[PDB]
This record gives sequence, structure tokens and C-alpha cells, in this order.
Amino acid sequence: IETVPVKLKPGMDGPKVKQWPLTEEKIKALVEICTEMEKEGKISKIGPENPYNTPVFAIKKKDSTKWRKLVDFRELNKRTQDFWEVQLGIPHPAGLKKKKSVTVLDVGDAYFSVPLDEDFRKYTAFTIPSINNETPGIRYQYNVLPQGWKGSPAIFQSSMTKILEPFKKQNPDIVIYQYMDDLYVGSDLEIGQHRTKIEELRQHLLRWGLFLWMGYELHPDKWTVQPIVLPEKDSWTVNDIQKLVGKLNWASQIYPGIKVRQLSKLLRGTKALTEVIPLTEEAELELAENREILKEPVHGVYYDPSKDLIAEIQKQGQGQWTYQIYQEPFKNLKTGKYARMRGAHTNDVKQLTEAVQKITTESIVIWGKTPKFKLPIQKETWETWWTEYWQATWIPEWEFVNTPPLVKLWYQ
Amino acid sequence: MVPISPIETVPVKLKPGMDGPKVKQWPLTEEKIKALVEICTEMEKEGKISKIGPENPYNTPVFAIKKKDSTKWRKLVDFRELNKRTQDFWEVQLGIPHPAGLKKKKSVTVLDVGDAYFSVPLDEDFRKYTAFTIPSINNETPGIRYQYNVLPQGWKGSPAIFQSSMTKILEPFAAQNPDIVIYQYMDDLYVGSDLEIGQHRTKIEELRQHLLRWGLTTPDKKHQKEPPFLWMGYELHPDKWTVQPIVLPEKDSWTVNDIQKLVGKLNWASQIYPGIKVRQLSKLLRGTKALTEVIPLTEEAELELAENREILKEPVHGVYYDPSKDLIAEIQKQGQGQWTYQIYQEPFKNLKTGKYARMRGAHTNDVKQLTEAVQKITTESIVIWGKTPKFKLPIQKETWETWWTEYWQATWIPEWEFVNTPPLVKLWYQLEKEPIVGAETFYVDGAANRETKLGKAGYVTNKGRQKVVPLTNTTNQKTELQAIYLALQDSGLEVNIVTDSQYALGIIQAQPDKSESELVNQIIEQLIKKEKVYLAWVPAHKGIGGNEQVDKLVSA
Ligand SMILES: Cc1cc(/C=C/C#N)cc(C)c1Nc1ccnc(Nc2ccc(C#N)cc2)n1
Ligand SMILES: CN1CCN(c2ccc(C(=O)O)cc2)CC1
Ligand SMILES: [Mg+2]
Repeated sequence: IETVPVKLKPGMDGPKVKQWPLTEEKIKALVEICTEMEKEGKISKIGPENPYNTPVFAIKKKDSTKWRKLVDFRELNKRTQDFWEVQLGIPHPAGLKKKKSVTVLDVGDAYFSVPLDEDFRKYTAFTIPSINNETPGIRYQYNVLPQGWKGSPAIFQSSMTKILEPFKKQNPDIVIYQYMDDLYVGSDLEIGQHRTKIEELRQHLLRWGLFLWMGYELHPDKWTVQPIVLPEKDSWTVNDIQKLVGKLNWASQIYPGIKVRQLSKLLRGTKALTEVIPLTEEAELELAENREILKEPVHGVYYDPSKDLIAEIQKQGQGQWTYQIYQEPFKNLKTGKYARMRGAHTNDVKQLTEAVQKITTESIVIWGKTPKFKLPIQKETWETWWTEYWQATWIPEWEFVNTPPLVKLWYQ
Repeated sequence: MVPISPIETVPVKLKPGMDGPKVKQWPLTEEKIKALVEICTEMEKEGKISKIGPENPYNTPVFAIKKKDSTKWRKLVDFRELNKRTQDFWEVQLGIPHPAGLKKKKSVTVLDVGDAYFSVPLDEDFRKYTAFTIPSINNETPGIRYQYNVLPQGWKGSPAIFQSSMTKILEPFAAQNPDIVIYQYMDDLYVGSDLEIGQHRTKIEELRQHLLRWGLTTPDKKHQKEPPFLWMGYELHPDKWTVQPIVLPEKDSWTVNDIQKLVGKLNWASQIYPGIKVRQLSKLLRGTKALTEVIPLTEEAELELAENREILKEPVHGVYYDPSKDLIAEIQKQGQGQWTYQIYQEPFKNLKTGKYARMRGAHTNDVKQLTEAVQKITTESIVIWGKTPKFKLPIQKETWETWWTEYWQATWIPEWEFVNTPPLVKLWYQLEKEPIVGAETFYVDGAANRETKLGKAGYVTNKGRQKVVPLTNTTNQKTELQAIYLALQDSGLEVNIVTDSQYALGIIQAQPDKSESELVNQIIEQLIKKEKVYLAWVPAHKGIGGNEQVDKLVSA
């Protein structure tokens, strides 16, 4: 009810980010949503003396039919002061990723109950564009904590912890973690028990209040990892052995003691690629020794919260995608694979967008932040389409990979 | 007196840390001073400026300029320094409407709002920074000091604040009259509709009545401007649009500058004249920017210019947008990385046209370029019409399916259909997924000495076929490609090739059909001729037979 003073970081001005082009349906949706928000006092029209801008668009959350406004505050978020005054920061909870079930709630609507510092409001400016620029874009700024701004959960935190204490005190084994507009609630209860607890939780927010109804269910205890595995064959061709030596050479950068000497020796001469080569005892032993090495964890892997997380993704075909999350090369913190790309059988870009959201969710649950993606797509293709398939209320950072990696072969 | 509503003031600041301008007034002739005094006396009477006391420490220089072929002088208050110190504003006009997104109108009326402009007040707290001084006759009295009360011509904030002020006033009228459109440009309002003429006139009278609420009058004698309108390089008519005349000059010789202007005109023309090309003319501007330098046109550029003259020989117009109909975009390949397109709703009635050129880079293919063009047209269409057109593309559905399913990147093109208009985009080669039984296996390698640039490239095969060629002026990367080329040259229609070159794999896995490298182009030409090619990679220096033998032969 009293505002927290907020400032940008020293020697930085506000965001001045171009609004990207919007379809007619998204413009009409945003005009209707913002008319209501203005009436409720959440946003106000602004004049030309505010030169700032942040892009806005509209999405449909997963399994929903109502448009949701999504403001892309990535630039403002980078420019906004860090928040450690009251809390040093919320040590991320390591137990969340160990829960049998985690449900994600959209609690962003709670933030609109808290006013935003009057001197900071100008930096939240956004524009609803018109088709063909025929009419001046409709200009607004926020009067209340905005969804998607990193300052919102931070300022609202005292209110949330006070709203939640009785649920926590009554259920001490539930893990509850807030990230941006999301609330992550983990338990080891039978799902039925679990959903009732979730609905119990909704009621507290509802009671305090006077898209919240939705629930994204995850099961991180079943989440899958990808160790390095070598083929088991009875007949090896020259080509098979070449592929094996290739894969082992790559793996030797991750694992110290990998050897290819004896396997390489099998191919002495200049043989047809399809010729079958019997493994010698020396080669089988070396292979066996390599297999044993690959059953052990990679050495010297640790998470440093001061460093960015990086996520790489490979298209494997037939709807399959592999990914790795690391901070230092060859020191993977997590690897994985998807094939269950939903409602996207003839659309690569929709699949990739879904993969990016899934990986980001995993990252939030495990480390409490989003990774920087290296995306296997041309910039122009990604930027034209990703917004069509986006269902999350946060947005990670990304860069583009223009040269085909050879490593794709090694995660297949 | 009929009360009028004030126009709300926009609060204005200088940039952080900056004070206002303190710039010396130049001396002026006695004649200029008398003229400026008269001009300023009238502006003062009209309320535009006010005399100020000696306390204000700010100043901006003023000049007098003679209105050509006239005995009347005009003032120029030079606000360049104040402009540097004034905050940035939101600028609404950055993106201009494209004519092809406009809707047909029966009537468009122009209303003059030049007088309304001076009912927009300048923020009281900022006025002091606009101070200026008319020097006195013979410098024998204090110069006359004034400041502005209104948006000064030439000040940074005037266009934005005028426009934003008019928009705010007009908003309720537009909202409650959805059967008209209103557009402001400079000192004019344009008001369009499809109403019968009496009703349209009624709406105009109602607009005039609305504006009087703020004491804003428009001229009774209606504007002289009527369709067609010359605007932003276009001609707008009630039911069609075009570009203003495109006139390509005749020349015996061309400079860099002439050619930049020629390409600029062709670029502007390409938004409604189908098939305009600028590649060969643009190739002439490569690397050099001495505007006076004379560049001989190549035969190819002369052909391009001739083809464009023929395209431009007579007028072409676009139609406006009917939201009730689908948009269709059709694309053709023109050659040399050039693509052209038309966007229409009814057959043979284009809304607009355009072109796309290949991006600069080492290697490319037609499918990638077609994709790029689709993404450009899509983004353009979202801006202009708010929706994606249905595409008609010169690529078979089967070709596209093969491409996207096998390509290492994610890729997508929106709803489209094949149109069988040559030249069709096709895949020129496709590498095997598995080694070929019965095909000879070529182990290739190359190396070069980094100092002498001497090198070797070659192969050994499972049949005992071998070749090593000595090369000059080469590099490790070139020799690795040379070796693959030799293997392709010397093999039958099906071939397995084993390389350790990450560089060569990286190129071939990008699936180019054309390259800036003559060698890569030769390799592509060979690949096109094969029935089956399997390309296998192995790591260098690991004892892998075949590879190890050839590596030894090429390293010396
Ligand atoms: C952008 C624009 C420039 C001018 C004028 C600029 C100038 N000078 C005039 C108007 C009224 C507009 N606004 C819109 C908006 C939607 N459809 C149209 N259609 C439309 C406009 C003019 C003519 C004609 N003749 C026909 C159709 N105009
Ligand atoms: C009637 N007008 C509108 C704006 N124009 C101006 C605005 C300001 C000044 C001035 O500062 O004196 C002159 C013309 C040109 C034509
Ligand atoms: Mg070698």
C-alpha cells in the first residue's frame, strides 16, 4: 500500500525496445484487456514526454481459451536494480526437484494489488500497435506491479509469505517456490491428495484477493537424464567402428581415461566401409574398459550461481530433440531428450518452442533461473514464429546456431 | 463568450545534467532588426511569444532571411542547441501506413488545422529555455528579449506534442464515429468514409463542431487539396494507389552517385512494378564510395537496366485492401539470388509487389532463400494487414517435406500451395544415410605448409586406386576440399567417401547449391552427377586405416 522505491542500475536509462508486429486477433485482444485494466486502475495512458517502450503480445496458456497479455520485460529486467535490501536473496530450495509432483500456478494476478513507485512507472511504458500504423499506437504505463517484471515477486514477497504461512505451517513438508509470476508447489502425496491441496492453496489466494484456476503438473522425480552409451553388436562393419572411434574420441573430452588405440588398430589397411571386422580380444577389452568408464559421473562438475546457465538443443528427427545444460563446456549439469512434442507433428518450430519452454521449466525447478539458449534455427525464422506457440509467462534469452554441430551424432 | 476546454499541457524536461542554451546572438543589419521587430510584435500580439525581464540567463540565436522574389523577410530562431539539450519524446510517425493496407474510400476531405496548432501551449516551466534576443538598433539600448508560449517551429518537441495533442482531442470523435477514418499529416487532417456525400459532409460539420469545444477553428473555404494526393512518394486515389512517376535517366556514363539514385528509384518502384531487379546494378557499388567515380556498366548491368526500363514503360496501380477476402502471396525465382513476389486478393489485381535478395555469405541454397523470402513477406504482411497471406510457391510439396525433415535446423513455412511456374526450386543432391554396399570407398586427405603454401590432396581406395596431386598457393582447408573433389571426379556413380575434415563436413552438411568458392561449386557440380554418395567423418591422427595412409601421402 506504500510503494517500495525502485531504481534502474547506475548510468542506465529506461528500455526503448521496438514493438514487433502483431496480428489483428492479438491487437483486438490486447485492446479489450487493456481497456479493462485501465478501468480497474492498473494502467494509465501516457503522453509523448515518455519515450520508453517494452514490447507486448498476447498468448493462450496451456489448455486455455482466453487471451493473456504478456509483456516482454527482458530489457527492463536487465536494467532494474538488484533487490537484496530486505532479503539477501531467497536461497533456492534444493528439495523442489526431488518432489514426486510439482504443480505450477499462475499467481501473477496477485501483483496488481500493490501500487508501483510513482517515479518508476514511466519505465514500464508499452504500446498497442495498430494494423498498418493507421492510428497512433495506444500508449500506457503501469500503476501497479506488472506481471513479468523481476521487481514484482521481490516487492510482493512479504505479502506472499504472509499469505502462505498457515498453509505451510499446516503442511510443513510441502515445498513452495515462487519464480516471477509462477508458484511451484511440490509434494509427495498421491495426486488426488495433491490436487486437493493445490485447490486448498488457490482458496487462500482467493480469500486474500477478496488464470489462477489452472495447474501445470510436473513429475520431476521421473525426469530423465542421458549418460553416454555405446552400441552392443555381434557384427561390426568398418563404418560401425569408425562411428564408435568418433564417438569415443568425443567422449574422451568429457572423460579422461577413454582409449581408442586398440579399436583403431582393427581398421588397419584401407577397407570397404561395409566390410565386417571381427573384434580382437584387445579391442573388446578396450571397449569394455570404455563402457565401464562411461557408467561413472563426469569429474569436476559443479553449479556456480554466479555464472549463466547455457542450454544447447539438437534436432534428431522424427519429433525427437536432445539437449544439454551446462556452464562450462564438457561439464554437463543436465542432459535430456524429448519426443513428445505436442500438437506439432508437421511443425519443427512449434516443437522447438515447446522444447525451449520445457527446458526452461526444468532449469527454474533445479537452479531457480533460466538458461541462455543456443537455438538450431535461423534468427529470422525463430523471430517470425516463436510468439505463436509460447504459453509461458516468462521469456528466456537466446542466440542462434548457424553451423551444424558434429556432436548431434553423439547424442542420437 | 462560449467556454472552451484548454489543451492539456505536456510536461517537458531537459536531459539529466543539462542546463538550457546560452548561445550568443549574432550582430544583424539595421534592416533585419526592423523586420524582426515587426514580425515579433505581431507574434506577441497573437500570444505566441512574451517579452521577458533581464533575469532569464538563456539564449538562442535569431536570424532574418529574405523571402525570395519578395520584399518580405522571415525569421529563423535557430534552436539547434536547445534541441541537443531537450529530452527525447515518443515519436508516433516512425512507421508510415503502406498504401496497400489502406481501405477504399468514396470521399476524403482535407481540413486545415494550422491555426489549431497555436492553441497547444508550451509547458510553462520549459518556456524560459526558449529565450531569444532581437538586437537593438545601433546596440544603444538593451536587446528585446522574448520567450515562447507555444510550440516553436524547429524545436525538437513540437511535432510530437502537436500530434499527440490533436490525437487526444480527436479520439472520442473517432471512437464514436467508426464509419470514418481520420489521419493527421503536418497541418492537415484527412477524413475518409464510404458514406453518401451528404452524410459525409454532415460528419465533417460534426467534426468541426467537436473541435470548437477546444476553440479550434478550421477554414470555411474548404481545402484546395482533393484526390489524388501526393504523399510520402505515393499517389493516393479513392480506389487505387501507385508510386509517383519513376523516371530512369538516359546517360552516356554513370557515376557511383547516379547508380545509387538509380537503385533507390528501382527499389521504390519494386513495391508495385512486378519483377524489378537491382542485383547487377548493385554489384557495381561494391566496396567503393567515391560518389564522383565513374563506373562502366557491365553487359549484365546494361541488360538489367533495359529489362527495368521495359517494366516501367507504363503506369501500374495497386488496389486497396478488402478485409473480407484472403490475402495471397505468390513468389518467383529470378536468378542470382533474386526473388520477386506479388500479394493479391482477386486474381490479377495486386495490392502490392516486392523483391528479396540473397543475404551475403559463403554458401547458400534455393530452399533456404525461398524460406527467407517467405519470412520477410510474412512479417511485412503482419505489419500491413495484420495477417499472414496464403502462399503460392514454386516448390513441390514432396521437395519441401524431404528438405525440412532432413535439415539439421528447425524450419517452417506457413500454409502454402505449389504453383507450377518455372524455374522450380528443387533439391540438387541428397547424401545417403548409410554406407553403400558395393560402392568403392575413397579415403581422402589434404595438407598444406602454412609458410610456403605448398600442399597435397588425394585419396586411397579399397580397390587400390590412389591419387596425390601437388598444389600451390593453398591452405589446409582448401586441400581438404580438393581431396573430396578428386574422389568425386575419379569415382563411379555410387561412392563412399571418408574424410577427417570437420571444415568440409560443416560445409557439405549445410547443403549448399551455390558458393562464392569455385572449389565448392565444382564439388556441388560433381555431387549433382552422382547417383549415391555417402560421406563419413573420422577423427584425424587416430590410427584409422585408409585415413592414416592418405594423411601420410599428403603431408609430405
Ligand atoms: C493513411 C492516410 C493518409 C491519407 C492522406 C495522405 C495525404 N496527402 C489519408 C487518409 C485518410 C489516411 N488514412 C486511411 C486509413 C484507412 N484507409 C485509408 N484509405 C484511403 C486514403 C486516401 C485515399 C485517397 N485518395 C483513398 C483511400 N486511409
Ligand atoms: C500554421 N502553421 C502550423 C505550424 N507552423 C508554425 C509553427 C510555429 C512557428 C513559430 O515558431 O513561429 C511558425 C509556424 C507552420 C504552419
Ligand atoms: Mg590428416
